[PDB]
Amino acid sequence: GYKTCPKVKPDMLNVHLVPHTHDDVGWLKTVDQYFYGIYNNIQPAGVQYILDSVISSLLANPTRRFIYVEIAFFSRWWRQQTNATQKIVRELVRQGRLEFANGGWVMNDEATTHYGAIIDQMTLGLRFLEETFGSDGRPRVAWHIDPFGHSREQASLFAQMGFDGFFFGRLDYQDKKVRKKTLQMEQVWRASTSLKPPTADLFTSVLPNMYNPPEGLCWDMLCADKPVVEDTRSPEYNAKELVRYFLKLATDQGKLYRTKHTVMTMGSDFQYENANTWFKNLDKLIQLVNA
Amino acid sequence: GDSAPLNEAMAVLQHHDAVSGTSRQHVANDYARQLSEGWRPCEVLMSNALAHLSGLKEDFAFCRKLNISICPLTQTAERFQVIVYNPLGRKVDWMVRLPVSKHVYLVKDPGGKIVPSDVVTIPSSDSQELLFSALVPAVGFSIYSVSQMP
Amino acid sequence: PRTQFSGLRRELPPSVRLLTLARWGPETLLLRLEHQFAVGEDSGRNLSSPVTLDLTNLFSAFTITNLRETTLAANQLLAYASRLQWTTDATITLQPMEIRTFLASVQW
Amino acid sequence: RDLVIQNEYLRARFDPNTGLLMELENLLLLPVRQAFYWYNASTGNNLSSQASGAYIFRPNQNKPLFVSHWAQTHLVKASLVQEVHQNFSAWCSQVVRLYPRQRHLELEWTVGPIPVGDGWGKEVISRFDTALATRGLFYTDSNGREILERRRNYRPTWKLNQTEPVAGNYYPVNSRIYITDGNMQLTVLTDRSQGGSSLRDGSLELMVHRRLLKDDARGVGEPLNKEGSGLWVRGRHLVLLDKKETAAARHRLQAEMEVLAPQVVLAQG
Amino acid sequence: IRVNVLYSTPACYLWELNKANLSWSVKKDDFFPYADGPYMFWTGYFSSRPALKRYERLSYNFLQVCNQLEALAGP
Ligand SMILES: *[C@H]1O[C@H](CO)[C@@H](O[C@@H]2O[C@H](CO)[C@@H](O[C@@H]3O[C@H](CO[C@H]4O[C@H](CO[C@H]5O[C@H](CO)[C@@H](O)[C@H](O)[C@@H]5O[C@H]5O[C@H](CO)[C@@H](O)[C@H](O)[C@@H]5O)[C@@H](O)[C@H](O[C@H]5O[C@H](CO)[C@@H](O)[C@H](O)[C@@H]5O)[C@@H]4O)[C@@H](O)[C@H](O[C@H]4O[C@H](CO)[C@@H](O)[C@H](O)[C@@H]4O[C@H]4O[C@H](CO)[C@@H](O)[C@H](O)[C@@H]4O)[C@@H]3O)[C@H](O)[C@H]2NC(C)=O)[C@H](O)[C@H]1NC(C)=O
Ligand SMILES: *[C@@H]1O[C@H](CO)[C@@H](O[C@@H]2O[C@H](CO)[C@@H](O)[C@H](O)[C@H]2NC(C)=O)[C@H](O)[C@H]1NC(C)=O
Ligand SMILES: *[C@@H]1O[C@H](CO)[C@@H](O[C@@H]2O[C@H](CO)[C@@H](O)[C@H](O)[C@H]2NC(C)=O)[C@H](O)[C@H]1NC(C)=O
Ligand SMILES: *[C@@H]1O[C@H](CO)[C@@H](O[C@H]2O[C@H](CO)[C@@H](O)[C@H](O)[C@H]2NC(C)=O)[C@H](O)[C@H]1NC(C)=O
Ligand SMILES: *[C@@H]1O[C@H](CO)[C@@H](O)[C@H](O)[C@H]1NC(C)=O
Ligand SMILES: [Zn+2]
Repeated sequence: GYKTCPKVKPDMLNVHLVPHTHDDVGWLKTVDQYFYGIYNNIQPAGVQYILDSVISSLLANPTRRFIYVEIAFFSRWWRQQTNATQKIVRELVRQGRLEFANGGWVMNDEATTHYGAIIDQMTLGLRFLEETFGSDGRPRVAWHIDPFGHSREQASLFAQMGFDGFFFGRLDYQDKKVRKKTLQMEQVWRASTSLKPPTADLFTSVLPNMYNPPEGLCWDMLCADKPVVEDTRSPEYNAKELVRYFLKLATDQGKLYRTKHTVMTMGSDFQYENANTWFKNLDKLIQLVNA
Repeated sequence: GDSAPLNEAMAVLQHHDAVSGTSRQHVANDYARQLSEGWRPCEVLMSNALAHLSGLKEDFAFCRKLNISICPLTQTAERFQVIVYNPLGRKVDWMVRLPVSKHVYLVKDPGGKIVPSDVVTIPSSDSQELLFSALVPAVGFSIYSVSQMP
Repeated sequence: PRTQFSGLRRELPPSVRLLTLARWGPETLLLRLEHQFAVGEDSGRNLSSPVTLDLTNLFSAFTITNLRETTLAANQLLAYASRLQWTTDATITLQPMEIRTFLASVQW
Repeated sequence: RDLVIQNEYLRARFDPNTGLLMELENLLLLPVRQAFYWYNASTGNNLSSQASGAYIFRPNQNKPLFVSHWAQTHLVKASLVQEVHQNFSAWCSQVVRLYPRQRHLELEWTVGPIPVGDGWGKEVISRFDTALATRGLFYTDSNGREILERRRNYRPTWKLNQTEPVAGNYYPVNSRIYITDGNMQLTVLTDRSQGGSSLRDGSLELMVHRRLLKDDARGVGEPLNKEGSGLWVRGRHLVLLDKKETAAARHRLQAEMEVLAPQVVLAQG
Repeated sequence: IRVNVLYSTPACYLWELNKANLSWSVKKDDFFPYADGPYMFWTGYFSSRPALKRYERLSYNFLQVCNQLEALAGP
């Protein structure tokens, strides 16, 4: 959990790269088509491959971290694994190389859902994690990156479930504009006019670019951004310009948030199908910039 | 009898592209499909539950289309029962409305005493429904008996 | 042979709601009880005031043998849980809009 | 002699010239009018390519049209029920009911297959109109729990520049919505989550159904069209009238009787 | 200014925000209506697909009854 967190470098601006994959439990294809990767013509997406890769990529470099959110997809994949794999993965979670973000069976909507139904849904996901990974696989923050607006009750519900924070992508465009100008991207949300504080006080953070990589740093198999090339004798060399770009990109973003810390959501809808395209380049990225 | 399948489908529908109705037509069809298939194991569970709680011997049945005035049992049987379950933590005095044939029905409550009834007609469709008050205990149920007079 | 049933010995007071009654396991039920009124909705009948309830015998269908407090999603033991703090510039009692979750071992 | 239906707690009147609900009362009298109107869905204009769709709601006209200015009523007064059937159109009709000892008036609406043959996407609404001064404020429930106050064209958090007067004033209503002049309250309970808002004062409205023939460019890639069995839908709306100080307890308790309703199972014998 | 980039999770980023011991402003209202740009509001799905919306809120009432009965009986 928190006792597993990485080493921040005080008195410097810190950019937390958060690799992830927004897997819609149905949208343009069905749940089984998304899990298995059927009819990739409609949409290229197969979650069973995404989970396999992530794990490999995690065993490939102990520094790497990954957060997965939709329990309905994970739950399935899991029963599909061998005792060997399950023993391994449990260790990745134990030492926090694999972390769970929302914990719900799915990432529910906030405008048309019934508070009671939202709970059954959450309890169901958190239930699986609970008895599969114990305390070690319990989410600490809530992860609504795509819902279209947010209800005060949702915040109340998460607060009452023991979540410390809640991050999201979609908010009114005018609201966002003002928030970045007023350095108010993050604050505390009092979601109840009944419950006594801190009971319904959920910390809230408005992400930078919705939930997608900064323009030019998308390395999934679905993007076509130029990959990192270090060979100094090679014409495709872009390692230098790359770092020049990043640094400017980071200090620009820092100015929008109150602490020496900012997130960078590295991933989008159904990415990491081939987890390695992402991690290989990210590894170099972290090394070249901290260098 | 399994409540797991329905609890799971209700979770799925909680997605942000499901109940919000923001998914494609086929995904919207498969969503309803997962729900339909969760309703069966549950009424199986509900049958065993009741049989156990009331001892009643008859095979129960469910009327999923009350929604549009359709229920084979209440529009064909001459003698049948109505088990009304109440999930609220207090008593309910709720109105029952079942589709019947063009006859007169007599309604008896849990005790056996004749309770007020009334066959109402559905305008323009010229089909009708049997009506009566059903007093149900909190977290409980009541079983009324019905018979079409000759 | 059993025309009418009820699961309670004494019904819930109007300001309370049986949120969840469920089978958590073999001899374990999941129970949630919320206070359906928010501060101000007293409507002249002190319906928004706190309420205290006894859980021993509330239910007749079964008997509660063990009880254990929980967080809303039932994945942590409320007494063993905690959240980060933030500076901004039996008998269970319920306050307006409070939902309490319990895992109780039972016997039928 | 006007068209009337009653029971112990309430009495509803219908306008002789129209067949529409004209007056509701507690045996608090309240002149309320109800009717179905539709919004001519937008496919875009010089102001923006945007079009109404599965996600987005954009009327190319801020003023809805009457699905019909009057309704053909058929009185049915039974020993156990009192209902006024209303026929507004081939794809729109409603039944207004009052059952034994029930504190609310039941409005069961059926918005049949919306005619899109005119080539115009439509978004239907049931709108209640009254004179009770609400000052642009109205209330909505958040996922069926606490209630948040809403103001026409206003934002608690910033200084809003309204771009759509109708659209930017719609909020999710999952169980209820209400408008009070501080003295008497009119509340509406739903059987499913819907959209709604108080566009003109003393008025209210929920969205029953919508059918658009043009995608709204957000991902789905298909117009909320061809829903099949869903083309034809039927739902209920529970109208509640009481003084502001007594309203709360009633909508809370009935709202719960609405979601955790009784289940019926039959057995032959 | 200096920059340090690293792998991280939303939870660790939150731990650092806490460690800073700051004082944050308070939010007391919902985030509706959502609008990603002028003339376009995501307020139409509040009613999109009435049938399904009702089918689900009904399955809820049903699952509940199902749950309560499984609890009262002791198989
Ligand atoms: C009042 O209240 C109502 C709620 O109570 C409310 O909602 C309606 O509720 C009713 C029930 O209460 C709902 O009815 C059920 O609906 C289910 C869903 O039906 C739709 O989806 C089916 C499957 O769709 C997939 O597969 C099709 C082919 O197989 C494709 O054509 C689809 O495109 C879709 O494909 C996708 O998914 C596939 C995986 O599933 C995937 O491989 C593929 O690639 C792709 O991704 C369809 O079959 C079904 O179509 C039928 O009906 C339409 C009408 O629109 C016709 O055009 C079709 O020709 C066809 O007849 C729909 O698209 C149903 O599955 C469910 O059926 C079962 O139950 C009913 C009774 O409840 C039985 O009569 C029936 O026999 C079924 O039982 C079968 O299955 C069971 C277990 O499920 C089994 O035990 C038994 O043997 C049997 O085989 C039922 O009909 C209804 O959906 C709700 N409507 C809405 C709009 O939500 C209603 O609105 C309210 N009324 C008012 C107010 O007006
Ligand atoms: C409401 O009244 C209308 C009359 O316009 C009914 O619709 C007509 O019904 C007749 C016979 O049922 C059809 O031949 C017409 O074509 C219908 N009108 C149309 C579609 O143009 C309608 O059935 C009534 N609705 C009710 C009371 O449910
Ligand atoms: C209210 O919204 C409108 C549109 O978003 C703003 O006016 C537009 O501003 C752009 C450039 O900023 C112009 O090119 C358009 O011509 C304007 N639209 C029209 C037709 O007037 C407006 O600025 C907003 N309100 C304010 C002043 O903040
Ligand atoms: C509803 O919208 C339609 C579509 O804009 C209005 O008619 C329009 O569509 C016609 C073809 O379908 C165009 O040829 C017309 O130019 C256009 N009308 C206008 C705005 O000039 C229609 O009038 C609207 N319906 C009502 C009665 O409000
Ligand atoms: C893990 O796999 C082994 C086969 O090697 C199996 O016997 C064992 O039961 C599995 N885990 C369990 C259920 O203990
Ligand atoms: Zn999504």
